[PDB]
Amino acid sequence: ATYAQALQSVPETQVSQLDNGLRVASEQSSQPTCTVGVWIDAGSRYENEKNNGAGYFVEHLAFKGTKNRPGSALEKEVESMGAHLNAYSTREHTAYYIKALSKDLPKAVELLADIVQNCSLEDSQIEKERDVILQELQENDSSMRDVVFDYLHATAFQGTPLAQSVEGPSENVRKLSRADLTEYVSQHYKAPRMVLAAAGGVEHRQLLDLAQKHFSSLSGTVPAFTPCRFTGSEIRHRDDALPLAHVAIAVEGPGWANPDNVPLQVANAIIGHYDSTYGGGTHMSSTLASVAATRKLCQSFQTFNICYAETGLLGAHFVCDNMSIDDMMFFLQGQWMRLCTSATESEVVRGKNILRNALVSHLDGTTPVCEDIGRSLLTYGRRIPLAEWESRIAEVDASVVREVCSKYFYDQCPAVAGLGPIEQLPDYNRIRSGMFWLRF
Amino acid sequence: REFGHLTRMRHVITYSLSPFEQRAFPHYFTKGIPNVLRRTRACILRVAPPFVVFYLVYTWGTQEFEKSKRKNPA
Repeated sequence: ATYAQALQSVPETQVSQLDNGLRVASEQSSQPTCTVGVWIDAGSRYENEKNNGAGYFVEHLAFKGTKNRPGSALEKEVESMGAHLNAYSTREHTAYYIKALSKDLPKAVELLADIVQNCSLEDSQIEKERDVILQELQENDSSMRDVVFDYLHATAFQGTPLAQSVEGPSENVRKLSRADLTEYVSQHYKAPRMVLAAAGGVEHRQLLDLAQKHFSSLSGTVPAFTPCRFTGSEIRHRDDALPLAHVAIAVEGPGWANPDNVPLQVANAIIGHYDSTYGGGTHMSSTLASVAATRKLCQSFQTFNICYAETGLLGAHFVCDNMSIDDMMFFLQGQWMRLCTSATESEVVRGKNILRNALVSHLDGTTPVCEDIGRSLLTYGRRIPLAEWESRIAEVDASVVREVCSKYFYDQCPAVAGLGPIEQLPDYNRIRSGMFWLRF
Repeated sequence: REFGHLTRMRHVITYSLSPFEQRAFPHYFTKGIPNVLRRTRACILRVAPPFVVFYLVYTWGTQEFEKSKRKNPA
């Protein structure tokens, strides 16, 4: 088993398609557990200004009682057989997955059929949930990471649905009524926009039979989004009482398509990640992280690759004190243009290995495998096998990384979002000047 | 006196936009002219009166000089 043989030995993801348009897919294994869930193409990207937050609201209400299962009775099932019911709604995806035993798949799918089709939307339950969402919004206000990322989205995609947050404004939260929720679920939770993923010890034919027996009476056989526009801007929520200063700087990246994602991830793998409670410290190959550990510039930093259907954000997010924002902006831009102008071969090899490890280790356990299945059948349109990922990483070299970074980084207007004691944060002109090198 | 500890300031959000995505002469004449006229009107009544007095005394002094050298008859 020389790695490549191990990659070939990974079982494939069989994909089917119901008459209603449900893309039933499954990956068979030998584990005695399973994770089955539907991924829907709803989210804030498909939400208008007045509807903003309806997806989060309906996701909240989904588990709190159905039509056939009144209230906690549904929950009474999930705990009775040891299942873990969970959900998450991204800006472009929504999902409700139920961890269960391999022998509980016939029931679990049934529960899923109840959650997405025969929902309740009880008015009194809506009233109880409204204040809960308000308090959750207040809790997220203290989340200086999520707040900064929402600031980045708003200041990068201003004037487009992508700028909208997942939870939506509090005004919409209090305004939203049952009619809007049922209209939203009837318009977005359509069969062609749903994929019933199931990883673990589930046989694909059994999954197909269950889906045909439960998800049959869905929609027959329309929000298709609008191409959003990137607008290099900046938001400075100067608040000196905050202890640290979260900064996020991004550029218009690629989408789920546009294979340039694979080299680009490698570049991010070169920059890497670091925080105070790390290991080697002033020895890690990342020059950014090594310098940060040497001079203690920050408490954290990361490189994200948020990519949507047609566009996406590529950049970094660092958490540091008030007296070191300028230095880390300098070093981060220096690393970006070092990769842009002369990426070398050894760093590219290290990035390839890091990306290989990320993809391989991320896809362990039934939950990440099922999530990958559901997300890939929506974004890529196909569950990309790990062998294809290996080949695509292998094709990446120094010249490819330099070219792709030049395409996406060099002389590009970034979007900046700072929160906290960000007085040191250089003005947007200085950042944009850092986005190009005079020597080169 | 360096950026980072100039002062303390809270609850202020400022939005900007890249210079490469917005016009460098936005309504330079549509709104430039009314703004210039308002600025002129604000300070004209306090700027002009000294200089008009200066002009008046300039003409008076020069003409009084020229008249004083007129042969005078006497």
